[PDB]
Amino acid sequence: MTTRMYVINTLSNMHVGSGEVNYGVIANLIQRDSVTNLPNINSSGLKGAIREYFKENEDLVRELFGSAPRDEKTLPGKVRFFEANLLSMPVRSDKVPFLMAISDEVLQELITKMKFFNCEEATQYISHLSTLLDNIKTQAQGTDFAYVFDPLLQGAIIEEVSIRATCPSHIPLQPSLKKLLGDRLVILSHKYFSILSDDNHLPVLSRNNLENGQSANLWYEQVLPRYSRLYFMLMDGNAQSEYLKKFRDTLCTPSTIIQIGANASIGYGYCQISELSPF
Amino acid sequence: MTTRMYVINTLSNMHVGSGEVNYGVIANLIQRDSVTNLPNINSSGLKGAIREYFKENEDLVRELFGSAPRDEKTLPGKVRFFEANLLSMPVRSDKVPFLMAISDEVLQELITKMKFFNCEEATQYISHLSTLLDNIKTQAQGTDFAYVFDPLLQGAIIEEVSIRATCPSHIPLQPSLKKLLGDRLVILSHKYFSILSDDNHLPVLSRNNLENGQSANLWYEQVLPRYSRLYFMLMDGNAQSEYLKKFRDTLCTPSTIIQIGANASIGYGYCQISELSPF
Amino acid sequence: MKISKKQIEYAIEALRANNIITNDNQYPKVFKGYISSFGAAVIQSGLIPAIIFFENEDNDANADRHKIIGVLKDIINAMRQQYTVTDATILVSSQIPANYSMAQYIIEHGNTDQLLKEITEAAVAMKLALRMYKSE
Amino acid sequence: MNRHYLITLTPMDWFFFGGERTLDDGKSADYISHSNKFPQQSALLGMIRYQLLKQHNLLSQFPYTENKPTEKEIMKTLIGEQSFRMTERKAKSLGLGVIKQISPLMLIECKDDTSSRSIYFPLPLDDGYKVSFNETSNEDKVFYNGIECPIPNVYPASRKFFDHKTYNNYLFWCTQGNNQIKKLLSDEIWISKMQIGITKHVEEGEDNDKSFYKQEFLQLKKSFIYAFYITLSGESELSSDIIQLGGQRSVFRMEVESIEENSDIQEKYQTAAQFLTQSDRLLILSPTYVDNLKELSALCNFMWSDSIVFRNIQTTNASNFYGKPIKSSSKYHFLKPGSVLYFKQGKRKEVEKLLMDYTYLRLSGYNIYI
Repeated sequence: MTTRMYVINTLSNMHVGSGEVNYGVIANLIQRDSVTNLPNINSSGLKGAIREYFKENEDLVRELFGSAPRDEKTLPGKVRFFEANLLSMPVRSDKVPFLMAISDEVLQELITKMKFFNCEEATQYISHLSTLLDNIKTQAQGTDFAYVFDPLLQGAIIEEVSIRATCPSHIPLQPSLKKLLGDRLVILSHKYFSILSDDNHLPVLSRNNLENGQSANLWYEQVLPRYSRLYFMLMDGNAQSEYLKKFRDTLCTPSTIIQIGANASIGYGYCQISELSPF
Repeated sequence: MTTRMYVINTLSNMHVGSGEVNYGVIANLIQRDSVTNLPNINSSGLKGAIREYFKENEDLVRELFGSAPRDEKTLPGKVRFFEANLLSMPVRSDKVPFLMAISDEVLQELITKMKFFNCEEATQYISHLSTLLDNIKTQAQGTDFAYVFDPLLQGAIIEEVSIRATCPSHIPLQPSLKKLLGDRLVILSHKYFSILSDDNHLPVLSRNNLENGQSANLWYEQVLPRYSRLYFMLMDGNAQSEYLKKFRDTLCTPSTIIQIGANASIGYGYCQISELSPF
Repeated sequence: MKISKKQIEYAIEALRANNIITNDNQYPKVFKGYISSFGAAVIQSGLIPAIIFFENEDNDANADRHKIIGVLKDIINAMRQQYTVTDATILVSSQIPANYSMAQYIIEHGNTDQLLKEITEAAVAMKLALRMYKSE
Repeated sequence: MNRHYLITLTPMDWFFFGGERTLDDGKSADYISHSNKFPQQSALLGMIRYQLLKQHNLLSQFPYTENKPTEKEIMKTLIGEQSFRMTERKAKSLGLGVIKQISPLMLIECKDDTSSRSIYFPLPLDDGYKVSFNETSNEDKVFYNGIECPIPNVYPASRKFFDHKTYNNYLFWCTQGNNQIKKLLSDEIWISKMQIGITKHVEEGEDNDKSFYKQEFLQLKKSFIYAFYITLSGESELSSDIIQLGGQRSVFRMEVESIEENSDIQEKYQTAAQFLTQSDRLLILSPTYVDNLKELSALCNFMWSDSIVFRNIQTTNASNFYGKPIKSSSKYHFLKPGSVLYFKQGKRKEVEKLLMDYTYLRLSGYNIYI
């Protein structure tokens, strides 16, 4: 009722514009965290996307997100959105189409942020995540690692950095951890995860503008690969129970799709928000 | 009603450039999926091609695709165009001129996309596709497989991957699945399809430029084989029903051919668009 | 396939080592065509047939076409060095012996996926590095 | 008898403190907002008042509801009448109920274990510079826009003179060491972020005329917290909760620690600052306001000082709280933490008396020196 974790689970390729000056080839770049240089979505972007989804519900938007711009009533929003951090990203493999890549440092940051925010039903999650991390560190013994949790997925190749994923047959992965971190999950060092999510490895697309067969303009766009998983913390202030319940149920309904990103008409940034479950 | 699946049946060899400097043999490469690395059409290219077809109907393109690049007023597009992912590809055979190749992972991705987006006729297609996939997994028992559903196609060879397709008599292929996935359909493992769809097995064509009979340049182009099939989602916003109905009628008319990609003057990328038929 | 500067330096050293670039920075003009055609031969014929064709020394070629295979082996060996040795790494950082011909090595060691990638990148580096010299 | 609490603020995200230029003023370039490193002490007061009525469940919720004549004096005995009105600076009492004393905001480094809290202070403007004032020979004076002043001589205290191309004491922060000063650069303590913000404006006929702004957000380093001391009477148990400290929904974790009631917080702050004292100086620890800086200049040989700007949001108990906020009638110029006043022979008690005559400011956490 105070702090709930939400997972984004993008269905398409996301482009959230950083709006910063460019030194390089890609004219349009995606947002990244200043400290970790990991892809992220600003709280303003999340609030805007969810507000646009709920725009037809005037009362719900007014109660949760607040007054519209250039409206004279000046109503603050009862809901505080926190920055969305990249949890899991798809990674090209050979045994399977892609792999769910979660780095040990992102797991540590998730545990730290769960402890800091005291997320709802996060005690068991923190305990089990810490057991997973401790077992991973025990197996790794300070060396770089790539750990899968399916016996079928052992020996998978991460193409970009050329590392083989081994299966630690002594570490358990609880079902709720599969539901959170993703299916076909590989755990690797942050050294490899940084390479897998830098500006040279995540997709770059060329885009054109044609005028009776004449190319008027040329530029390049970079996007976040689809099926990527991002987590953000929602602080539900002491608000109306009915509007909070309606908003939570609509967000968690599998029929909902939220567009966070730029290129809406060409299907960029459509996502499915899910809140943390028990365990 | 919002989300419908459209199948792209290419009538020619398609080339959708990626704008990537290869520095190797194949200077001109085709676009590939961000996560699955399968050949695809970016939704920007799809939108541009379909807009170019409908450029005569200025009202329709203004209402659906939006305002022209040079326009004092800006009008966001109402229709959402999703990227066209490869569904089935023609593979060289011996008994028949070619087979329609699909991988079990492509089928899983199709089922997942229909579940997430809830296409118009999603329920029956998901049910029958899941039954087909479960039967395939039961028959294969974790091995490499190649299954054809006509008894006359038993032992048909795939030229690029020197394997012969078996006939599992227990698995039925429903006629609507035949209409969706293509006639003379072969289902094989992800390894086989990945080898069939990599850069070394896709059709690469040599081209040159002659100046008074002397060769001036020389480059290699790769193309997506003719009669390939691709699927993409179309989500309508608050689009007017009249223009939407005209759009669907003109798009799915058998007389309608759309050019997507490059090399238009040499007949590259001419396609037909059809909706998801009721099951 | 972006330009890899380290592979370009490897290609420079290997081109000088296998007596292609003369003391004056010039090379036989036909080697340009050799490097350009090797990549196409690998792609559209197979790695083993292309290597066998370019490794042959009984050829009616205007120059010593087999020097490019030696340069390729030198670039590949240089890449095997400076490989981050760890338990998870797919790449085999084992150097190709000089007595073994390149065709035999790929025949005896049947993991072509690594060899194919290394040979393709080394050929690209070859073609890009040959342009620093005069095309006599 | 009074009860004293230590309140520590931990930032849960990027924060922002507004300066004189805000994103929607009537001035020219109202799309770039820059963030002050510290909140105003009036922001601390409003924080405490808001949380106090939050615990007692007395707020304004939506219409401009009026309060019955019991909530009125319960808010009187809870917070008082007004916000931090700088008009009543010469009032020998805090104009606020329950709350009696608020220490200047402290930069605290919490590294590991219980250990200790490293209070961080701005560098005095003469860190390693020895100032050698008038060798009394009747010659070579200065006119500081005014009356006589005896020619400061600054040497590198380690000869040459003061070279201003290598002067960087205003970019440094300092803390207690084992008999030497530990110097931390300002950019290591804080991280700056510039945000691009828009209104998507999709609709049909809206005028795209103001749909672009630039916001500056600051992030404290991981092992760094804000803290201050409070004094509360008629004990209202200030509980730990999630707070707001001003600026685009800034969220902080409030931890309330109880200290011994037989302790004034002023000499606790001065004990923290004791490691920066010199007999010939007056180190300005918190922003200092004087109605006439000419008098202060006349009472010193040097003012190695800087200027800071103050503007407060003025709101009463029966205020809108949901409309345009009536900001302070006057922008006030305070000295900067780290400024030093080099008094003449004697007259130290006189400048102390001049500084301490503002009791509202001193109680609020302003005009604190060592």
